[PDB]
Amino acid sequence: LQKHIESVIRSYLNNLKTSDDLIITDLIQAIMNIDDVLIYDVSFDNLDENIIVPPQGIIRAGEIKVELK
Amino acid sequence: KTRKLTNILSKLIDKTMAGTSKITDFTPGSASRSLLEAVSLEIEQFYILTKENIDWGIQEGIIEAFDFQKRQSKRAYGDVTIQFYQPLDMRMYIPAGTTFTSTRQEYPQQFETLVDYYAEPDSTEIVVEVYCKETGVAGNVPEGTINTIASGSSLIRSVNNEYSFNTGTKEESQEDFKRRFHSFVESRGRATNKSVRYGALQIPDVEGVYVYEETGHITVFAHDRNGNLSDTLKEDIIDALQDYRPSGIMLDVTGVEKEEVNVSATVTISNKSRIGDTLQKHIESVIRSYLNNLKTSDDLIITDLIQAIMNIDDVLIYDVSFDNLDENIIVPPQGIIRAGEIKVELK
Amino acid sequence: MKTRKLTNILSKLIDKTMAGTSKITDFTPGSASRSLLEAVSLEIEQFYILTKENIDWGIQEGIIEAFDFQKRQSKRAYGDVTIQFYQPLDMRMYIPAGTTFTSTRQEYPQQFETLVDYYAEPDSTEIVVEVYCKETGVAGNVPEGTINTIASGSSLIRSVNNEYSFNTGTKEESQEDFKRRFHSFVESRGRATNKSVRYGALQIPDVEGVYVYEETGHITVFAHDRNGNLSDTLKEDIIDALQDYRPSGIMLDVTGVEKEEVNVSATVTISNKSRIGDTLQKHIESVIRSYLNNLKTSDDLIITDLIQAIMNIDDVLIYDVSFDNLDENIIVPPQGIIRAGEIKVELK
Amino acid sequence: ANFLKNLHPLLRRDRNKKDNQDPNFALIDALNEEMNQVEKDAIESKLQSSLKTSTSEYLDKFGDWFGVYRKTDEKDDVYRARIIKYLLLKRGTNNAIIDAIKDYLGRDDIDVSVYEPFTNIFYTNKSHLNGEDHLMGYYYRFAVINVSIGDYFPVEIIDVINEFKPAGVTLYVTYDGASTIRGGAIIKWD
Amino acid sequence: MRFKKHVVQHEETMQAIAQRYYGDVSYWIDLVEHNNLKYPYLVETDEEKMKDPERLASTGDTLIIPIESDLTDVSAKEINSRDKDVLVELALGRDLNITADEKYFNEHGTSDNILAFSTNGNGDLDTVKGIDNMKQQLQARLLTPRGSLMLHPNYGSDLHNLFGLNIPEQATLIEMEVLRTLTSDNRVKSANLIDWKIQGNVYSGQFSVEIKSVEESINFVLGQDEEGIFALFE
Repeated sequence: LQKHIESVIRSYLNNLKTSDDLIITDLIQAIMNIDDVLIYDVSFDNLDENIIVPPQGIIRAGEIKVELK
Repeated sequence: KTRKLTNILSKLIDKTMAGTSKITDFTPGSASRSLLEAVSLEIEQFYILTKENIDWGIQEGIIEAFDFQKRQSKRAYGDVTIQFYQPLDMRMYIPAGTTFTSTRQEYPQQFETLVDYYAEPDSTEIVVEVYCKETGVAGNVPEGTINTIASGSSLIRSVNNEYSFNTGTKEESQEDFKRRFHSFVESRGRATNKSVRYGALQIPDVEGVYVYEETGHITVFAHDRNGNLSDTLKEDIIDALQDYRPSGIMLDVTGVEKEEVNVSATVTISNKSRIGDTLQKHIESVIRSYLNNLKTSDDLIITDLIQAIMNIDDVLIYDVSFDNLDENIIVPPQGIIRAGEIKVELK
Repeated sequence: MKTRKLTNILSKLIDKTMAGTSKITDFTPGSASRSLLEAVSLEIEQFYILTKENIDWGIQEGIIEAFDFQKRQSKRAYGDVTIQFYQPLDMRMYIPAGTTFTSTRQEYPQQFETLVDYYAEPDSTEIVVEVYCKETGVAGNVPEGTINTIASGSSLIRSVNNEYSFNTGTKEESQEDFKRRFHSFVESRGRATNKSVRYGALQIPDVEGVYVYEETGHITVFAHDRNGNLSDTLKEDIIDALQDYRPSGIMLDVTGVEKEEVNVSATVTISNKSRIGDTLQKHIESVIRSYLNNLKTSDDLIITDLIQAIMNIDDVLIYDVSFDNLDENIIVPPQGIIRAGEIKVELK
Repeated sequence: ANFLKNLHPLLRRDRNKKDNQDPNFALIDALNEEMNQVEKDAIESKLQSSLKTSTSEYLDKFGDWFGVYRKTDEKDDVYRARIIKYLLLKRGTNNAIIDAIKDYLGRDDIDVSVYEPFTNIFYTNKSHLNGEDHLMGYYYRFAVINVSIGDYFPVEIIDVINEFKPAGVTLYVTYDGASTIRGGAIIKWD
Repeated sequence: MRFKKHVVQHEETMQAIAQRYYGDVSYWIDLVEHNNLKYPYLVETDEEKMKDPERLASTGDTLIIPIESDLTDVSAKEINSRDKDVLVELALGRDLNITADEKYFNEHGTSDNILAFSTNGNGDLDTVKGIDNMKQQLQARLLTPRGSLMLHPNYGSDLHNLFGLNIPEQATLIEMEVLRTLTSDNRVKSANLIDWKIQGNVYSGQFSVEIKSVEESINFVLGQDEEGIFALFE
């Protein structure tokens, strides 16, 4: 389950194009739509606000980690 | 457990030989052996009859005493009307197996009469009984379905079923029968938290019950669909639970600790032309439905609410935020969450 | 089935045969017609008998099937074993489940194993671990001092010993006990009564007997296993079963019986002194163990009853009996029980 | 009753015209009578395998399985009704105790009620000072009930209540002698 | 798959049926279980069946016997004469009639444009079946020159070139060519000469053709039942 969620997060981050702003709620729904029943709640330990990407910028995945509780 | 044909025949022959030596020919075709074989066959058939009766009794005899009927699979049957252009000039005869059908693709079921019928000369219209050729509910055709006879005389003006067929039934499984009987037996229980909760739940307007137990006292939390507990419903619950509570124990009824959550949301949207009142009210209605759907012990997880709001539309709804909702609102088992004042701002 | 008999059936057949024709009038013994009708009537009689028996059997089967009141099967023996070390431990050694325990006493070659892991703390001198017999049935009811080997091979072990004789092992349930518990079920359909609490406590198969002690606004449920113990797991299981049956709003507590362990040392004299040996001693010890373990709750030990039980083994061979540790009868309260401790016999 | 059908085909099935005393027909009809009677008994035997339709001996088997035993001159219908009722006994409440009292006694019109003294515990606020309430103690206490019976009863009725009352409740019984007075209980002087 | 179906006869019994089909009465309980019958398995009349139509069968009702039946390995003596006729008709095949107007293409046998389709008089295309179909096929093969038919180099005959001298050698050549042509057909079991003569310019002959017997055609069609094609691709 950890590896699957990490793969989903990596795919979502890498699918972002240039001038695509990261929205935390979009990532939340992407994670929760894996299984709305099985997954109960999600919380991020390093992100708190949306990231604005300029026209000449882009976001790519760094180190992805997930903790199961 | 039971004898069989060969054993019965062998024992009959042995007893006959023992009784007298005047008969010694027990070969095939012998009159005595044929008689004994017929008796042995009859006795084996009676043994099978007893086995069938006991097998029925094992699985229906006890429960049948408590007014519980197992639903047997049946062929749909009912009355149909046949009309003649004029009074019959002679005695008409409809043999058994005469087929009746319907001129529709919706109902390809075929019906037939299982007995012979006779229409007197004086008659002008006669009713007969027809049985569906297939067991199950498929034969439960509605009124005005059966309207054709496949072997009828030209004197018939019309055919019609006056009422819808409802006797077709599917077989009730043994486990379901046992489950009904066990449910009844459990319902006979009294003077327990389970039995009190059950008896409270049988009331029509009660949607959820939580029983909290203390030494020498019982308190019952009940709510309706709206999370409220009317005084009339409280009195009904008390009167119903007079029969249920243990002797020498105090029982009390109280309303669930309702918590109305006010949510003010700022929804970012992509299509600025589609901004309008209708979308706002739709989102508000979705939020209200989500909040009101929560049960007694369900905690309001904000991430799931965000998921639902974003799942209203995956591309149109851009982003959401709440000022009132900062952290998940945990509630106890006896505290339900309900929808309060809701506002949505389109951005 | 009206329970006809052979003579009436034969008489009816002969009477109708005579009525139907005046030619047939010879129904003496050895005649063909009498033999044929006798055989037919005998087969009918056997059919009626077997039908009655089958109906009785089917009533029992329908009772079993309707309520799903399955008959209880044979129970595997279980107990506890004491283990001692040379010195207090420093490592917190780990003992996984499946650790086999055996006995060198060839009279009882049954094997035992742990179904749960255990940990021995540092600075600990001994540990008690529960074990279960691999084989089901009575064969696991070994006497005290039987188990004396552990197959784990750990060097820290000094000695192994089971301090009490096992008794939980039993064969398949009897018909009378099954009917008794069905009566208890019927009685306990009313949940909140004393009999219903007793049934709910007895709903667990491992529980042997229960005494419900009642006070004003308080209930005490004294329960014990076949060995007279009440483990914490069994206590929790009893509580969980009693949740459905106990009355609401009344305090309830589950505690073990006041078990009393009796040690018996008997000096017995034998008339035929060639019969002296290990067999007679072991047989008498087995009889004493069986008598002590068969005592129920609230059963008072009487020394004369034990005397006659020992002497009835063989009134001629056994000459006199004397006890080196018992002198007076033991009174057991309602919530107590006696179980065998260390049984020893000296042959003279 | 397929004896004639499965009989040897050459054998006659009908009494011959040439002889009214045909022994063959006599023997065949005798055997056929027994075959039909056994078939009839086997058909009727289904009633004995069901608790609803059982009768004397098999009904006694059923009641012994259920632990209910037939009384003197107790017929099948009332006996099966008693078994069914015994299975379906409510227990652990005032209504069950009242029903047990009125069943054990021979009549139902008697006045019976269960008093719960913990309702009259003196609370500080709500209870009136000189009112009906009493200070809390041993008798005015929860898990206590006093049963009033307006009819003569054996002492074994207490044991009967012990079968129905919930465990952990102290029991008291009150005999109301007013209900059992012959005729009108008001005494006259003038 | 296919199974036998038995109609209940007057005063029949399940034991008699089991003996008749399975060869042993023991299978009557299996027959009961498969058909789901209650104890009075075969009632006297429909009035008794009215009590329980689902679980009871009366005289004239159809029972199912689950024995795997196969139309092949069936004795041809049981087959009705009409059934035999239909079976041989299927075996010899049905084809559109083209050999109508026998006189015209008998006057011009060697030429083309000799035969044509025809109507049956009921508005539909005419058809020839059985012996008529065989006649049509054999006439068409004899009249067709060999190698002239597209997609079939061997179909036809060489009689168009055997208009030679009036001697026994050419008569033997004609006979051999005709026998080859007739043997080319798979249905023709054999052909042989009967009689021939020469009258100067005119040659005359007649032949005997033995088609596959009724037994062989019946076996072939009933074996085709396994596939369900019921068609000829010879």
